[PDB]
Amino acid sequence: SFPKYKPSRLATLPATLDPAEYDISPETRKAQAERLAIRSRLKREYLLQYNDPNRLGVIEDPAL
Amino acid sequence: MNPFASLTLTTLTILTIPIMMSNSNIYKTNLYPNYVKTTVSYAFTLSLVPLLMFMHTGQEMIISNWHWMTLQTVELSLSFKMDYFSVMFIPVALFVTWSIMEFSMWYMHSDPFINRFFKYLLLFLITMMILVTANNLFQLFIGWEGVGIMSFLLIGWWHGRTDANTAALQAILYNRIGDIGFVLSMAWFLTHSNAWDLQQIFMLNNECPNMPLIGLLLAAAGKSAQFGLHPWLPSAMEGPTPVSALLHSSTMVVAGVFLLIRFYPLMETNKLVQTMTLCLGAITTLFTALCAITQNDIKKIVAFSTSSQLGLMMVTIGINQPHLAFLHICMHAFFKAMLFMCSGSIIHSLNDEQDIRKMGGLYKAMPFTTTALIIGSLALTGMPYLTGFYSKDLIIEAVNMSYTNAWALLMTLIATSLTAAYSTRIIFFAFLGKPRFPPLVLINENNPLLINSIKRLLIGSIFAGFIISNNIPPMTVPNTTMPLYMKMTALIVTIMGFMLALELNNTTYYLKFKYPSQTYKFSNMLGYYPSIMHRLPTYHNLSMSQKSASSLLDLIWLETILPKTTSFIQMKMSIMVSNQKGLIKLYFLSFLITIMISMTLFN
Amino acid sequence: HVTKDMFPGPYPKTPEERAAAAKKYNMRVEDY
Amino acid sequence: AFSAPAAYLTHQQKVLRLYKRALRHLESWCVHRDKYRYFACLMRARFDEHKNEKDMVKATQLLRQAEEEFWYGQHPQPYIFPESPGGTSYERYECYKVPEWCLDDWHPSEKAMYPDYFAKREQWKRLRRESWEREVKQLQEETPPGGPRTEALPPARKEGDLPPLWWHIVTRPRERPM
Amino acid sequence: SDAPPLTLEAIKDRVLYVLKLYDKIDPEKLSVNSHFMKDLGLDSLDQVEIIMAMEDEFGFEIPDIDAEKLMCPQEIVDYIADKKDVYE
Amino acid sequence: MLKIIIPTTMLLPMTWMSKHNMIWINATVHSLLISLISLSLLNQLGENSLNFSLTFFSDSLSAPLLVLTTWLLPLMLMASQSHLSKETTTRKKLYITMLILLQLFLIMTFTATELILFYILFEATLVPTLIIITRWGNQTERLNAGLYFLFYTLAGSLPLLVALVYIQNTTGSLNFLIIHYWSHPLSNSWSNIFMWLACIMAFMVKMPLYGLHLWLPKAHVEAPIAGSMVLAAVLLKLGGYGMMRITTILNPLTNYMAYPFLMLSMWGMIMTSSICLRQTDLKSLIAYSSVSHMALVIVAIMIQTPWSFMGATALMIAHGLTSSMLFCLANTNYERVHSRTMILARGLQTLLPLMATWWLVASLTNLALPPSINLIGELFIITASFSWSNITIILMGMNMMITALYSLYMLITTQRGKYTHHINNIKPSFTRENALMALHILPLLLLTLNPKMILGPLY
Amino acid sequence: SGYTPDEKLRLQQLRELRRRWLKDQELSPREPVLPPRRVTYRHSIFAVTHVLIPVWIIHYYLKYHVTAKPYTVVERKPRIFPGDTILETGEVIPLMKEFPDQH
Ligand SMILES: CCCCCCCCCCCCCCCCCC(=O)OC[C@H](COP(=O)([O-])OCC(O)COP(=O)([O-])OC[C@@H](COC(=O)CCCCCCCCCCCCCCCCC)OC(=O)CCCCCCCCCCCCCCCCC)OC(=O)CCCCCCCCCCCCCCCCC
Ligand SMILES: CCCCCCCCCCCCCCCCC[C@@H](O)O[C@H](CO[C@H](O)CCCCCCCCCCCCCCC)COP(=O)(O)OCC[N+](C)(C)C
Ligand SMILES: CCCCCCCCCCCCCCCCC[C@@H](O)O[C@H](CO[C@H](O)CCCCCCCCCCCCCCC)COP(=O)(O)OCC[N+](C)(C)C
Ligand SMILES: CCCCCCCC/C=C\CCCCCCCC(=O)O[C@H](COC(=O)CCCCCCC/C=C/CCCCCCCC)COP(=O)(O)OCCN
Ligand SMILES: CCCCCCCCCCCC(=O)SCCNC(=O)CCNC(=O)[C@H](O)C(C)(C)COP(=O)(O)O
Repeated sequence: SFPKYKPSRLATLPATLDPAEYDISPETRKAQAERLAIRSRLKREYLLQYNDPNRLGVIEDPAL
Repeated sequence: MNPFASLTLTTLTILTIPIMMSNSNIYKTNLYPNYVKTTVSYAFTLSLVPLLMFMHTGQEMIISNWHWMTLQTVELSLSFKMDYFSVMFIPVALFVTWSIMEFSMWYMHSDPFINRFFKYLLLFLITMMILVTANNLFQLFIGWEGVGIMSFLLIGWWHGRTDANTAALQAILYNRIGDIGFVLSMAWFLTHSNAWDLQQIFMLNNECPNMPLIGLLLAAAGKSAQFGLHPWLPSAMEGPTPVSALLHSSTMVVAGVFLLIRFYPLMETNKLVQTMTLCLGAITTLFTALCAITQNDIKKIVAFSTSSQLGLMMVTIGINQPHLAFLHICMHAFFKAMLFMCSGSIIHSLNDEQDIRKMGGLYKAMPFTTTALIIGSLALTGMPYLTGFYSKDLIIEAVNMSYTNAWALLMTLIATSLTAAYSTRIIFFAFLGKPRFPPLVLINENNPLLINSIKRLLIGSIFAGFIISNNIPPMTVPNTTMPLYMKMTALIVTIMGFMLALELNNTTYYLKFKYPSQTYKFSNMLGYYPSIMHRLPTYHNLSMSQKSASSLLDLIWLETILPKTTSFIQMKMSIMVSNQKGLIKLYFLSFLITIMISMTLFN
Repeated sequence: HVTKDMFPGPYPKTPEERAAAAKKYNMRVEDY
Repeated sequence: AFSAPAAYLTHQQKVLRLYKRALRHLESWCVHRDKYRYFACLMRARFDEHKNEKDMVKATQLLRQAEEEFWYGQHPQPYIFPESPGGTSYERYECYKVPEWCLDDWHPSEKAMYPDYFAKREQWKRLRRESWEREVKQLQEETPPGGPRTEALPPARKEGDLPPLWWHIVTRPRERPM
Repeated sequence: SDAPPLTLEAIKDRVLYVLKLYDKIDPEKLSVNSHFMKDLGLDSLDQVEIIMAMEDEFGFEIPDIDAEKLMCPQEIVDYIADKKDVYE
Repeated sequence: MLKIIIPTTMLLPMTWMSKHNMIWINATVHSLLISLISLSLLNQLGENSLNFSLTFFSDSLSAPLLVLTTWLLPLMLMASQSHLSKETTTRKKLYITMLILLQLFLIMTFTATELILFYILFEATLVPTLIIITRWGNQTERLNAGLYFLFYTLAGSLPLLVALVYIQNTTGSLNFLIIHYWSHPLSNSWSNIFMWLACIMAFMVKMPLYGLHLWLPKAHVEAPIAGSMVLAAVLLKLGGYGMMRITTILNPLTNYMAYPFLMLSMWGMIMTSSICLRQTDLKSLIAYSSVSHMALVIVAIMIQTPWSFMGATALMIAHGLTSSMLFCLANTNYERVHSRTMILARGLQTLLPLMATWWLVASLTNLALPPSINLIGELFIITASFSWSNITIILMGMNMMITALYSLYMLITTQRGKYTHHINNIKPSFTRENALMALHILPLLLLTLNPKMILGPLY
Repeated sequence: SGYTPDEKLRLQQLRELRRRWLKDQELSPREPVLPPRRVTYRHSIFAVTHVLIPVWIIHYYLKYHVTAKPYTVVERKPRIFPGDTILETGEVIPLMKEFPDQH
């Protein structure tokens, strides 16, 4: 037994000590797949807009 | 006639010529660093003469050459004070800067912007000279802000590194917290004594009240990195090693102690401020020594050593011995600059490695570096008849025999023991064990620049303490008779610290492993002070800056009160008035009503 | 070059509105 | 940094990462080499005793108290390599990395010096100009409908083809540009 | 700095030097193209130990996502060269 | 004075009959020439004033503001030369005409020996500014900003007209000399309280005071560059100049009528300094900094001590120059970036070193670094407020620390760090922008040598 | 685990291109071209244009301008002990009263 790490607002819980990713269900895997999918879609769009030799400006960011 | 004034102004003037030449052609070549180094050396050898004349006669002088502006009954002029403190601190600072520049000519050979680095170093030196020689509070403030700005510019030398910018902003923040008290003192002095000049301030204040002295103490605490505002000095190591060796080791960080020394005629007249500064010095020296005990980055250890020495001279100020504090400033400059130069040599030789876990056997691999570091550590710990002895031994003796707080006594004794302990830690972990660096051995010190720069400070840290101690007139009452057990307390406590640290460090060879205790975690994490104080206040303040000040008040309620309410009311009234169906039946009914109202009301 | 729909909108009680907003901010509906 | 990540980490990857972190922090605790080797072998022994466990519920039950024990004895000041994201020289040279496209804004007098370099630069620019037109079509025809599922890019398949989106990976400034 | 410009052959020599001192594998059998899991029968933990050994020896640390997929000395050499921008 | 007013008027026919490709050259040259002529006014005497005629007089308070006003116009032309490249000749000539009219109105305002003429020109300065903001503005919010700027000013300044005509009816003259010589105490009555409020609110709204500053961020953000500099440099000083001119008849009522405004300013300086820390925009950050500095000036004027007035004048001039420089730098960044967001472009010091130097110098001057006149005015006001009450030092020190924090935050976010990867149109800085920054900064470091020229009549 | 064949091929091609680009960064002997155009001794001249001239200028400024105004340069009066002689007057300060001297 070891003393427990109690998280706070300015010291969050570490990912390793977090219990959400140890109780794994197929829907959690599906959710991670969708997250990676949308992230990769955004990354592909940015990279397509980024390596274009014809572009001579600033890539407008809708998020910003 | 009387070359004192001429030479004491000429040194500060000749320090400025390369700044003027920075727009010339020599700035674009590789001759600039050597040019700046030679200029600094010439300035030092020229300023050495007023020191001799002061030693021979006791010359003191103030020069008020340029009259800046007159505000009714107040006169502000460019006044330089050339008393004992200034005439003694000019050569020490110039000597240390010369050695540091010669060292930097080797340490920073690969930096493309080396010329800019040397120009920044010279600008800092000029500003510190202005601060030291200042005679009125405005010029002192000019130097006070200039050194801080130069420290900000030199800490964040590498713009890409985020930690460098963070450390620079942190240093500026703490220095502004100190400047609050500095400005308080300036305003009080002008509004009560009707002068920012030191002479009138000294004369008109026979019994100085608490407010200006508390302001001065706050400024000194801010710039000398005392316990309340300490972390900026250890965090300021993100800059290049020469910067931390010159600025944040021996010259810039002694500005607060020098300010307290300059106002010593007012310090003696007050008893509460002396107690407060003694307590501050004691707590800060103990805290930084305790933190340095278990540190693992070499530059961090030496920075905490610098903070401990700063606290020790604050304690010296507390027991009303300002001249002893000035002497300790002079000695600490030498040997702490030595230690940082040796640390930089090790870091460069080990391919930019700073953790002492990866330094092994360097006693034989780097003989000159280890001998210089050993001499510097022995001087720092207070070995008799060395540079650090002539200051620290007298500090401890005077502290032991004064009607002072007892807790400060105990804290100072434990602090010097811990000083010996962490010096032992540095030596043992960086020069004794088996090598632990990567296999590609690149050890090399055979460069004349590094060797000469180290050896000059070596001769200094060996003989300058004796020379200065025996070559100045007495200014303090000697402690001739003392108990033998109390006469040796410094040596006994230093030897006890040596033995305890060595015995505890030798136990790391044993093949046993144990999780750390709470005390080790407290000491390694810097008392948890940098964590909490850099997450609880800041966040909250920033939170308010977006919640209350910006959105809720400015963008919501201030808009709702004056403009939005007016807009809504006028819109409603316009809708009410203009909504007429166009029927003349209602129009003429209203006409009849108003005719009746005017007939019966206005008569 | 940004349409009106892309811009931030008032909090929506309805699930359909919530879904539209989650898609706008480029994140999963149940992650919003 | 080079390899694209997966949507999740398998149990094997978690175990390997925990092993690496534990060994690193043990080395940080045990300064000397012989002590480090002894205790690293002891840790490997205590690490492989549950290597052959079959059920996943108990294995996931483990590697939790292991993480708690690691967090309790993690040496709050670990050793970090100077170029690591926590090192003393992490982003030291990031202020010297000037982008390649800046060279397009140089004055002709400045371009008079280094003529061969700029000739090779024009050759590289032409190569990129053709390769981009080929790559956009290759990536369009290779991606599955509905958008990519992982951020892994395919190599070049034809003879004269070049890998898609290569210009800004090939033309990185340097590790130490100055 | 005075750091010599380490080259590809130097990197390969250092890699083989580190590997040949790993007594779990015989120096004679190993080659620059030899595998780890199959050609030498090494455990996953063993491969992690080799990666950490090269980490310590070369002075720079490899991210886990890139370290867990290095299985031959040749690709380790290639990864180090790509990290350190080696021409030849 | 007519040797100054007449050439400014002749600038209009000079501009309108110039060739299509030479308007900027002529306007800049003759504006600079006019500034040289205005330099003669600076030699004030310790006695009353330079009473030129029955209509215009010059003091040592009006001289620095007049010189700054005449000096600003060439800088405005050089700043506007950039974004007006694709504009027709008639519209460019109209823009220069608006700038010239603004300068002429300000010049006639600052002397204005009679208070009604001062008020007439003080409101006349509002039309060209509104036209500039609402016509040559980029964003779609320029219309709302123009409406706010018009109405906030006019609502405050309308009771001032009634107060002035009432004073003329009772006192019998509004000439400032007669007003100063024949001044009599104001009794403590409700009517006198409302006269005080009417005479003060018109200038406090324009300064602006905290709580009535909502128009300033909008007007500064949506305006073009020249409108931004003329708002931050000269148009904010109209309120303070009027207040220091008109507080001569409000004694001794002010002794207790200054409490609400003193508290509002001494708390709003802290509030706006804190607001500057959490800002996603550059021009908004600079506008809030201007609000903080003007709140400090309000405190100084309301204290009503000689050191307060000297510090107020010094801070007025210094803040004008510094804010104009900061707006110039922000505009140069926005022209290349086309976004106007602080964190969108980063690490520009690696790409534009000299502009990084200009940024550093402007931030240091804004940071109130000694011995610049910024700190001279700051420190004078601090000492005067300390004499007023020993507890003000807490608020002033907090303001100083927050000012340093947000200034260095502005410098670090835009200059230090790693450059943004997806921006490849950061062309090398032109000679025009470097010359603009140099002409902004050199007068500050030159005035730090002769502070008595900007310390006002109570020197 | 390990590299997929597509990953191996892509990394190989990227490495080839990167090495080509890096090799292209080298400078030839004539690559740097500069167009030329013009319009004890070292220390001896250095001490003259950097030390002597500032001394001359500052000494002139202090002697004939700063000291012209009153009270600009004020020197602490030298310490006077028993037994010294004053240059201006010539008088001799009386000695001490012969305190008892043992050890
Ligand atoms: C008139 C008579 C004169 C004679 C006087 C007496 C003569 C000598 C007597 C000896 C006295 C102590 C000497 C041993 C020092 C301790 C060394 C030790 O055992 O460390 C191992 C041990 C844990 O080490 P570890 O975790 O196994 O290390 C992991 C590896 O070794 C990792 O190792 P590493 O390689 O990473 O680094 C190792 C490093 C790391 O070591 C550490 O962890 C640092 C912690 C030790 C510093 C403590 C020394 C002084 C403490 C001052 C405290 C000031 C007041 C603070 C109040 C806090 C209140 C909460 O240690 C060192 O390098 C050397 C340690 C320093 C020894 C040299 C200087 C000590 C001598 C000076 C002290 C006394 C002589 C005064 C002379 C003047 C005459 C009066 O330390 C302790 O157990 C702590 C012992 C003392 C702590 C006292 C605080 C307890 C507070 C509890 C709560 C109380 C109630 C509060 C209520 C508040 C209500 C508001
Ligand atoms: C070695 C010398 C060093 C110092 C040099 C100082 C030079 C100063 C030059 C700058 C002067 C600033 C302008 C001053 C204008 C204010 C004074 C002006 O209004 O006076 C007018 C007179 O102004 C002059 O006549 C004309 C001066 C204008 C030109 C100044 C010199 C520089 C001009 C540069 C213009 C461009 C040069 C060419 C470029 C291609 C009217 O005087 P008036 O009210 O009747 O006087 C009554 C009293 N009296 C009877 C005793 C005379
Ligand atoms: C919102 C952003 C800022 C806008 C501007 C803010 C500044 C406006 C505030 C006005 C300043 C003070 C107004 C009155 C000051 C006189 C002192 C008086 O208030 O105190 C007591 C007065 O008692 C009561 O206050 C009577 C007045 C109560 C009614 C006034 C409204 C109070 C709340 C309204 C706040 C709304 C402000 C914003 C309006 C849009 C003292 O009683 P007494 O000694 O016998 O009378 C003194 C006057 N004598 C001597 C001439 C006779
Ligand atoms: C950004 C928006 C700011 C809005 C500012 C509006 C408020 C300005 C202050 C009040 C303005 C009206 C004052 C009247 C002008 C002064 C004239 C004067 O002084 O004459 C007085 C007359 O005094 C008055 O008539 C005042 C009546 C006020 C009526 C209008 C009320 C407007 C709102 C009042 C509260 C506002 C105060 C705080 C405003 C804060 C800003 C929102 C003397 O009367 P006699 O006839 O000579 O008597 C002598 C014989 N015993
Ligand atoms: C100072 C800090 C101290 C920290 C102490 C940390 C705690 C130490 C004790 C840890 C306890 C455990 O082992 S937790 C045990 C976790 N569960 C398992 O290991 C089950 C099956 N393991 C696998 O399959 C792996 O892949 C494996 C076979 C290991 C490798 O495979 P490779 O063939 O691909 O190398």
